[PDB]
Amino acid sequence: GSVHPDLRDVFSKMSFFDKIGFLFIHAFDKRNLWHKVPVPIGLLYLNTRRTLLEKYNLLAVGRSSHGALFDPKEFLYRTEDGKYNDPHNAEAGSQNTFFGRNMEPVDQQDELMSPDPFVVATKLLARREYKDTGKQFNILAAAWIQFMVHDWMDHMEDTGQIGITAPKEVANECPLKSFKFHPTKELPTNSDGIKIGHYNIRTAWWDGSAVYGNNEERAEKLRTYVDGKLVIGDDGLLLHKENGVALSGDIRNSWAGVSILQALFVKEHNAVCDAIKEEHPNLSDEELYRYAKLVTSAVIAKVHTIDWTVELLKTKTMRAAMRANWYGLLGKKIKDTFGHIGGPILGGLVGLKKPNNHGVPYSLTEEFTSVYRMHSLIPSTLKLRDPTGQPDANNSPPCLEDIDIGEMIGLKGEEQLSKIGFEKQALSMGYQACGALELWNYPSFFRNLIPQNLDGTNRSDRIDLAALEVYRDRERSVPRYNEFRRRLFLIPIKSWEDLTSDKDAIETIRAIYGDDVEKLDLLVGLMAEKKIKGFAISETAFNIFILMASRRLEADRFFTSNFNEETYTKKGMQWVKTTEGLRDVINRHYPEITAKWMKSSSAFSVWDADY
Ligand code: HEM
Ligand SMILES: CCCCCCCCCCO[C@@H]1O[C@H](CO)[C@@H](O[C@H]2O[C@H](CO)[C@@H](O)[C@H](O)[C@H]2O)[C@H](O)[C@H]1O
Ligand SMILES: [Ca+2]
Ligand SMILES: [Cl-]
Ligand SMILES: [Cl-]
Ligand SMILES: [Cl-]
Ligand SMILES: [Cl-]
Ligand code: NA
Ligand code: NA
Repeated sequence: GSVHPDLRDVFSKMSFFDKIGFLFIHAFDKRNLWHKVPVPIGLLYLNTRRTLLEKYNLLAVGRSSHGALFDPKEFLYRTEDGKYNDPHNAEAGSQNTFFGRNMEPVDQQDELMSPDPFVVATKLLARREYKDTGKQFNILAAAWIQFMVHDWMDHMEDTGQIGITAPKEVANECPLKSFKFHPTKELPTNSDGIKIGHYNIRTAWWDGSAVYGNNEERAEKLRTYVDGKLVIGDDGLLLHKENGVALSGDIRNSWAGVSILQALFVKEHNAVCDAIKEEHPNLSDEELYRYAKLVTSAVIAKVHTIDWTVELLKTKTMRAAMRANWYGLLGKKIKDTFGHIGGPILGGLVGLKKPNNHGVPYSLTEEFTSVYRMHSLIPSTLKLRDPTGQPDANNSPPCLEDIDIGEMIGLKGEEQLSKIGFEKQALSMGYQACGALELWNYPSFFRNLIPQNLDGTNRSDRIDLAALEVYRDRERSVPRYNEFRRRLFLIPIKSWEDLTSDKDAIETIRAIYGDDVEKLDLLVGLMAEKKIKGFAISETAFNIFILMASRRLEADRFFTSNFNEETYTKKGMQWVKTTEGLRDVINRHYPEITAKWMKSSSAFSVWDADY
């Protein structure tokens, strides 16, 4: 028996060339070796795994043929709703389009409540001893990833409501004894393959929509209509409407941490507007907006790719891998001087002569949503520090007060932030570790949370988010943990002890799920899975990232065929090329806290990290 019994069927159907790739990665996987080898072999492994996933784990939802026809040269900018990127598909990546899938759906209609979402939430997710990431990853990094989800994906809801009630066995430990919510909207695909789909009400393109808006009706509200600029308050914080809702791109179900990143990137955009106007004085407001949006959205993609992900996956192999996606294996020096050389590996995904969607129209997917459910990253309390205080017993800015992060959330949080200010919020977030993605680390304020409508206003029905998330994965027919692994050519668990060596986790899991490893929910598995050294996430989630993070760059005209001076302006392109991370953005606008307190290379590391 060479191949794992559960992957023999798919192996036997593979082409000769896919068989070779499978056997290569599987040789490492059977011995858990890919991340224990030197960088060059690790990269070969990752590229081989990626190619396999691109072939087997991109599934269209909704008819792929047709699509409105247009001239790409009449759309050399990022449209407000994300349309007109893909020359062969004007709708691809735009607002209100189907989520794709990475795997065939698994119907769970008869087990939507098995085991009970409140039991799962209470016994497995609810924060006990707080666990953080040490120096590796800070609260800016937790905020960053939510800021990105607001740039990426949100499921259209059904107008009706349903409700669930905590069973007597755990009701006493539940902050809410029941709650209502809207089911995920189901739309018929009218297609041969998958029959039911869900809509993404955000643009799937990496287009800065968290700052710019998800369509034209939204985007117009945020612009000054002078020099291409966006509105911002004199304190350097977002403006607010009279109902308390923030004036930015996507402000739904947010907190203060996201609000400061949005405000920071408003200033980034406006500073790009200044720089470009300087080189091209006769540009209109509209032209300046378009160029600055291209630059700023590219800056965001870049920061996420070669800074955030690099600190999230803190290994030599992943630094090399992520930099290779952006700059190419030939490296930054060659890329910057001589442009893109060779194919996707040597020159990188960015600056490819043509976009490549690998035969399947661009979309974000149901499973991409699932693996990005990282609410346990939010700490329980924020230690506020003094930007001009005397350095304490360490060389840290001194602590002024602990504040409960539940007070920093939603409309109330916008009010609290208006009293704290940017520098204090940012510095304090920089100097504190975020939470680890482990069992028993889901914040209690999420279990008693006020959700918001599309317009940012509060809903009167609070939710238990831990419980809801477990419900959403089942509701949307995402395979449960073990099958999820199988579909990605990963070795499934046979017993609980294959998942984790923590005895209490094993015992708690057994009492809820029995010994049926097929019943284990995805979210529970992703949090519980024993982690690769340096990895803040599970290997399982990482596999979706391998595929989809590449896809977000490779499928986009504006990171590929139109990643050039003609589309971005010369100054615009130079701005992207000379920005390497969030540090560079924070330094541009807030050089004094950066000089005084940012000691780490990356602004995503706890700011006194020694590297
Ligand atoms: C204060 C912090 C946060 C709040 C208040 C918040 C709130 C929410 C709410 C209300 C939902 C909708 C649940 C539903 O109706 O199904 C949601 C979904 C989600 N959140 Fe958060 N969240 C926070 C932080 C984060 C962070 C740090 C991440 C990191 C990746 C994240 C990722 C997601 C994802 C992936 C979804 C599912 C979205 C979808 O269905 O398309 N959130 N969040
Ligand atoms: C310089 C090097 C020269 C290169 C020569 C390469 C020749 C082989 C390339 C494709 O390999 C074949 O691909 C088929 C799939 O397209 C496989 O069918 C397999 O899978 C099919 C299902 O996909 C089943 O119908 C078949 O029974 C099953 O054998 C078949 O096994 C495999 O050998
Ligand atoms: Ca977007
Ligand atoms: Cl490099
Ligand atoms: Cl190449
Ligand atoms: Cl990613
Ligand atoms: Cl660059
Ligand atoms: Na194992
Ligand atoms: Na350095």
